[PDB]
Amino acid sequence: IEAPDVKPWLFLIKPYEGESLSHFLGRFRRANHLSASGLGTLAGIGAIVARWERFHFNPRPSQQELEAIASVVEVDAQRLAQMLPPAGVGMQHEPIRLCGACYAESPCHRIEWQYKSVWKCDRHQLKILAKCPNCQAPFKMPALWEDGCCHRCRMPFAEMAKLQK
Amino acid sequence: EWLQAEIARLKGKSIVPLQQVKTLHDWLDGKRKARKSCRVVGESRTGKTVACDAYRYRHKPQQEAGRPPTVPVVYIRPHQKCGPKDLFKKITEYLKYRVTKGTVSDFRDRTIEVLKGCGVEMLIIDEADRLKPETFADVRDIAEDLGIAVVLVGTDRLDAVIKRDEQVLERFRAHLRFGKLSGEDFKNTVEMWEQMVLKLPVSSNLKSKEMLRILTSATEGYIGRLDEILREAAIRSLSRGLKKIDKAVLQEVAKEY
Amino acid sequence: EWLQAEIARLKGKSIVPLQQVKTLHDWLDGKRKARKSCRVVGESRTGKTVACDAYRYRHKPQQEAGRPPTVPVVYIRPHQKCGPKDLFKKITEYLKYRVTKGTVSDFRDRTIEVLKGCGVEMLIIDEADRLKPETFADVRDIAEDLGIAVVLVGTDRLDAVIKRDEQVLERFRAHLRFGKLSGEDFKNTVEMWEQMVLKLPVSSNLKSKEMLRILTSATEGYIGRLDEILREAAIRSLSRGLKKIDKAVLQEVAKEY
Amino acid sequence: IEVWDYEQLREEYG
DNA sequence: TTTTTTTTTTTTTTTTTTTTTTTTTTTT
DNA sequence: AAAAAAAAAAAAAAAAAAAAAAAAAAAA
Ligand SMILES: Nc1ncnc2c1ncn2[C@@H]1O[C@H](COP(=O)(O)OP(=O)(O)OP(=O)(O)O)[C@@H](O)[C@H]1O
Ligand SMILES: Nc1ncnc2c1ncn2[C@@H]1O[C@H](COP(=O)(O)OP(=O)(O)OP(=O)(O)O)[C@@H](O)[C@H]1O
Ligand SMILES: [Mg+2]
Ligand SMILES: [Mg+2]
Repeated sequence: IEAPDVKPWLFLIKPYEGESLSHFLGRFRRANHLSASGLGTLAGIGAIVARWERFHFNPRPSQQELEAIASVVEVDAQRLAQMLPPAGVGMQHEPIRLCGACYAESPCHRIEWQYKSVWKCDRHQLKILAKCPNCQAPFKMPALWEDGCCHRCRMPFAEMAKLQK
Repeated sequence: EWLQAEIARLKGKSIVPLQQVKTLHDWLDGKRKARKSCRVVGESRTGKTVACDAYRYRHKPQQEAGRPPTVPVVYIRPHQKCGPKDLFKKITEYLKYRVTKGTVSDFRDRTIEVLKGCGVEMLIIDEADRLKPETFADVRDIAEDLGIAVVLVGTDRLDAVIKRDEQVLERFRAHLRFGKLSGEDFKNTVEMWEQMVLKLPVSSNLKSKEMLRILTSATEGYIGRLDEILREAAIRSLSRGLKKIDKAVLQEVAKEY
Repeated sequence: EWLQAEIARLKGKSIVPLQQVKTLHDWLDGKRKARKSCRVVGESRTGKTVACDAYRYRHKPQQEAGRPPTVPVVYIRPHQKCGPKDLFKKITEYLKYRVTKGTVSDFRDRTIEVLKGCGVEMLIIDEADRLKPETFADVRDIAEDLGIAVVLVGTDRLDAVIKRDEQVLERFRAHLRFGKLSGEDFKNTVEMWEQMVLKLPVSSNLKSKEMLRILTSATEGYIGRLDEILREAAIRSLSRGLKKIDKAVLQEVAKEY
Repeated sequence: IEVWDYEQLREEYG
């Protein structure tokens, strides 16, 4: 029989302050090698989670998919709740904005950048990117980011911060 | 009822230290630190599987509240005609990791992620010859990619399978063999079994020449047969209200084998 | 603890510029500039994988401030029964870009884009006989489409696979073979290994006639065995507090092989 | 002659 | 009276491959 | 007040083949 005094488990990650949901779930899927359907399956909440990765949130199933999923990612309902805009505010969609100046501190994405009113970073004092400055492509969901490398134009991403502001 | 308590005991299982077992434990340890793969061979009733259990238990897995465990030794047993998917699945389950549907390459990527991080030093594969010939590609891959010693355990047929492929023969060339009981060793065993396993109030005094003749012919040196036979003899004997094992009841049991 | 520090070292790996290795590196270079495909053959313990790896590392990927890395040499190893999708996926990962989800034609189109632009001159495929017979269509395709030399590395079986298809045999007709150690070459190796790998305080002095007999019988010319054997002998020897490898401990190890 | 550690090459990798 | 040695079908498997049915999520 | 175009998970279906297995046959 299998080994004694253990329980079922998976690999856990820690959120960063301000971290967005789509981003967080992506890290999780990568750390544990699985599909969104897979997450939804371990979870028992259906296929619904895949559009979360591209920011579509009709609901806040706070006591349903969201109270439930804490048990898989080991993060509580409230910390998780904080990974989405408060009811009624924010709600930007198509361009994905980024301040690479913060990447020197931590690769991440900060969800505040996707509230409709934003165009500047106050913490680093500057114009937020809404498009890549070199190849002039829009960016892919935070959810699908790899190693802090640009496919369109490889650089350190962080290396880009001297320019544009 | 006193008698029922005793019958339930005899019906069960236990581990008795023996020389064969000690030898293996020290040999494997050498191999574990040296990180070298090897195989263990011997006849099917020598008690190879049990020595391997006794070993596993001497190294308690450790666990903290949050991060993943440290599991120095992993022991698995394959199913007949084991494929590449079946091997990864069993490795992943033995560590109580949650996983479901995916393709072979996906179980492979996952197997290397759970084997890493989690301290694993040795993998032991029982019934080793149930592996399909292609799976050895995955067994070698792990052994060479990760600092993990792989031990193959089996009967003489295992070597007949291995010699069919030079790539495998060479990684697993070193070996240890289990043997049978004989002479003074069979006699001392019998005596240990009486004091350490049977324990009847009446004292049997088995080592007697006329009794070892019965057992020797009946068991032919296999520890497997020796155990079954003396246990069937104490249980039958007690059910009949006797306080010891005599010559005739032992012969009555041995005759059925 | 001084002893622990040393055991950990001995348990590790290193690359020694042997005579066999020097030749391959020059041969491949010829092939690289000439842009021609070829194959390398030899027995499984001759150290083919290591000679080929050592080569890869002598040509570090280069990087400018703007464009993608230039990567002259790509080294990959397939899984067993490798399919057409599996080959592209590994080439794409090797070059640090990952595309996920699509069909076979999509992996192919993407493989040609990363192989282009990024300078690639040579592709090395280890254990080439893990390839499924149809995948060679994709290996030839790349070799003919892009000015990339493809090298197939493997055992005698590789040629049994290749000779079953004229289309492949002809692109990959040229070959180099690895051999075994012998005569003066086996002796010179032994001596190098003592000074370059073991490094005990007290010279064990193995090239001595009496000791080489033990090693020759034990190793039969495979560099693989020679390395395992001398390392297992220094580790066992130190664990017992000895300052050198002697005759009896070497025989104690060799007996197990 | 130069001899290399096996993991070193990885530590110095491009 | 056994020992290779050759040919051959029946099956079993694991991709993969294209495809419809459905359910959705938002915008004036 | 309400409808429309779609990205994706899911679903039989074929689908070709690698390998183990089942006979057939020739001599000393
Ligand atoms: N150290 C031991 N203590 C007690 N019983 C033992 C010991 N070793 C072997 N046995 C006996 O052998 C049996 C276990 O099977 P055993 O190891 O003899 O065969 P095995 O090698 O597992 O068979 P196979 O290799 O074919 O799976 C038990 O019933 C037990 O009575
Ligand atoms: N230059 C070298 N220095 C030290 N050891 C070497 C060298 N070349 C080969 N080896 C030995 O060979 C082993 C590495 O595998 P090897 O070089 O045999 O690859 P390979 O021959 O391609 O194996 P296979 O063909 O079975 O896949 C190491 O354990 C090492 O001891
Ligand atoms: Mg067993
Ligand atoms: Mg190799």
